[PDB]
Amino acid sequence: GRRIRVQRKGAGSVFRAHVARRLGAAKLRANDFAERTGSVRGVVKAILHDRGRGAPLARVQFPNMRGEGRVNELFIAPEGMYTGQEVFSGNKATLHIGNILPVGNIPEGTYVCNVEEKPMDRGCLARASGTYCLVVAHNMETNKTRIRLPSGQKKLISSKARAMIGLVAGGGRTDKPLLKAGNAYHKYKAKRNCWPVVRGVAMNPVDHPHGGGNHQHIGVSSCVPRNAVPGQKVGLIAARRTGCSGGK
Amino acid sequence: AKRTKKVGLTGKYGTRYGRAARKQLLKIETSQKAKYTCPFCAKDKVRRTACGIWTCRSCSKTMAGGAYSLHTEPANAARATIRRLRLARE
Amino acid sequence: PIIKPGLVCIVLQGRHAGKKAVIVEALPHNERGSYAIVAGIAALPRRIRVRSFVKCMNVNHLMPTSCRLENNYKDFISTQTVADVTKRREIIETVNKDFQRRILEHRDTWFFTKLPIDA
Amino acid sequence: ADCRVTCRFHSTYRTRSKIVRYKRTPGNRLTSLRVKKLPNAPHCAETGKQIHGIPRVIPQHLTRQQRKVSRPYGGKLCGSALRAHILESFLNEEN
Amino acid sequence: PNTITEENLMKMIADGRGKKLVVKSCSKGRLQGKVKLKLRTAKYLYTLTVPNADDAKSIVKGCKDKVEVQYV
RNA sequence: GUGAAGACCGGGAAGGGGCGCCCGCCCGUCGAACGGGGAGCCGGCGGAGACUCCGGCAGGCGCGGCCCCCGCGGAGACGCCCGCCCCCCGGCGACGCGCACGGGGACCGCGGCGGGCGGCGCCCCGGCCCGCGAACGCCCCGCAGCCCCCGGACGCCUUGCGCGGAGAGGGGGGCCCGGGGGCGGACCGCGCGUCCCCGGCCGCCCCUGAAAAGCCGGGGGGCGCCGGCCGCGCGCCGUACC
RNA sequence: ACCUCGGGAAAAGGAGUGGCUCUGACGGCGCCGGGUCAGAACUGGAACGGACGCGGGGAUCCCGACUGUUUACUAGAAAC
Repeated sequence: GRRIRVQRKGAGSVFRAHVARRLGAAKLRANDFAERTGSVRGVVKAILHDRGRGAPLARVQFPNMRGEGRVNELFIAPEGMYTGQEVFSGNKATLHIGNILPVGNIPEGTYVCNVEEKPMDRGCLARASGTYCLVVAHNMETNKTRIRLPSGQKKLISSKARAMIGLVAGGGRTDKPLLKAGNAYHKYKAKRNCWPVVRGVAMNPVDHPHGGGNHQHIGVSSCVPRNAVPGQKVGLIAARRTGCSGGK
Repeated sequence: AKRTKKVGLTGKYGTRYGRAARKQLLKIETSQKAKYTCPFCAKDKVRRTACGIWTCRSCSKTMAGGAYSLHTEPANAARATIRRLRLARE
Repeated sequence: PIIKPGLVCIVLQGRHAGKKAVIVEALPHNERGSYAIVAGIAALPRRIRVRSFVKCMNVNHLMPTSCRLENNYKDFISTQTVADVTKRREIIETVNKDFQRRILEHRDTWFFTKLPIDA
Repeated sequence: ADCRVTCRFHSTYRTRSKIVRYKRTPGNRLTSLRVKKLPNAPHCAETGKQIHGIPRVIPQHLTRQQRKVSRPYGGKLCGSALRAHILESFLNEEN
Repeated sequence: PNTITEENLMKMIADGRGKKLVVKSCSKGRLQGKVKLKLRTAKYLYTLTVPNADDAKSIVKGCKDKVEVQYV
């Protein structure tokens, strides 16, 4: 049997990210002494379009704290960031959209983005268009803050972990139907070679486990175990339940 | 002078793409091409450069916004929360 | 009535922008607009000579401030002077010497401190 | 009768640099003259607007008076951007 | 090539600045009845179009005899 | 770092710089005879070649000799008569697609006029052939666009638009405009298209349309020039022909 | 007819068309450009998009919505 498409995709080669002409990695300002004891001030130079990301990315210039120059930082843009906005990063930063403060300071019910999963991680949580985390509770005794992740899961993070106030912009991007195969082609060019997708029932028995008989059928339960080997895991992985049913 | 009775800017897609998709797009694409009032220069010149990026033609101010509307409904609710919560602290 | 003799302003538009000036004379408003004969610091005392600009500038190009710098100045500075070639050059020397004296004694520090403009 | 100029450049591929305009030589033949891509004149750091005074020539062949503007921040800032900076610097000091 | 700014520039260059030859072309084709004095300095060829032939003669005398003068 | 090796994999490592000092985390003299780039045009010549030869005429980039000396003007936009280094903040290189519209250049066509032909049984001022002007140097203009100054409005305008108390109109100016004219190099008009470039717009995207040498401004600091004229130099390889 | 109101649709079908001799419109006037769009006579073996270039059409049923893509060198499909 041939190495299946998922097996081939992990070997890099043609399935790598189309990262050419991309602005950079969107991350929060590095935790520093003036962000630990005080607030640094930065002006939003430009709101720009990253190639593979629907959400807009904002270039905010901060003073160099270890030199005489200026430091340019690319961040995910929270909705409402304007050219010339004075954002503040630090422990004493005020509660305004676009300011980055530790989430223990941030009151509960606030909508935040680019939250740090762990202290000084530069931001790893709500970064996609229109997404947001919600400050749910503060546990003062453990110095831990519960947040509701975009999937509705709730996680306990450090109170020290920093977050940028505001929904990330580009919201409602998924509502418009792509309409044409064309629009999907354009969007996927910007991201990676993952389109078009051929069903494995359409393929030969050598190419895919679902393979091919005379009647184009899976022929065995699509549900596959969690301990399936790399070629075998092609169906519904460790499905706790299947089918379209109301509830939850 | 009313060139088409029901389909609006969706007349571009002819008879293809179905009725449901063309109805959703009518609303989505009316918002995308709409001129919105500048939050700064109070002039209806804001237009969408890119998804999530809106620039005032007269104000010259570029603002982060919803993909097809300058302001998303979630975002307006978030702004009201932050303003109230900030005021509660002070 | 802010515009007055002995008023310090900052030139906003011109080759001498960012540099503080003093309103020696305020011309009566005419068809040209409202104009003021201003004498200002073209150059700081030194990197670690003081130079003076003596021209008439539209009061739209001047940002009024609170400091005054009270000087005799108008005795040698008039609409007839600053206008002709020469004489203005002579008054530039008299003003530049006066500025040197007001720096040597360390007087009017705000006037003689450069405006910190960035970007 | 047959104004087929042929190709002045090393290769026939017509990129932005390889563009030719035709004139008549004193010997009565059509000629190909390379059209050089005009360099953009400098732009404001704030506003991004073509600064006035400096012509659209490589600044290597311009001369200092023609590649400079007689004002503080003459090339970097425009006279409106500079006026705005002058005002803010003074006003922020007052408060 | 350039046009010399009158005889004052032409003779100032011909008296002291670099000069090799002053060539006097005469009324070619009768488009003009004027005479053209052309000086080759190191940098350029400078031409003075003189309306009157007599006017050119006085200008030629002004050019030093060290400058070669040719007539065509 | 690893693998029996062959070899594969790779920042976390006392990894430089004119220069005592001082400054400094850390690759490329790899990769494109289509991308970027400092600067070339005309005329002529040979049996075979030319953006290369030769003649004319420029431009770029150095180097030397010599002289020289570090601002000024305007109300302002800016103008004009050119400093350098570091450290910073920029700019240029540097950028998508399309419909239409406008402006140039070439091409074309039609007249006139000057020169030369051909045919002619009949006509024929009806046919044809030719009438040339490069790079570059100055000077003067150049729509639209942007900006200044007076001043204080439903007006100004496009093919489509757009624009205006965050400053219109009107009046007078500045700037950019791969362009034109004059002069230097050195036949006269007129029109419709074509083709190429360019301009201001407008439309489009869950698509937003490379980078880097190189060059150039500005701020601060330190220091001390710049310029002109006159000489001189520019190596290495490719270059026939299909 | 039908329709997802966009289409169907060049639906289906008809009629005219050449050359001459004129007459209107339309800008920039004294002038001076335009080359399109109409209209009329008169003619011609009852001829004219006179070569050339250049949809035959209508009613159904099955299948796949569609534009796309594919077994280079026997399957362009209803397959992908």
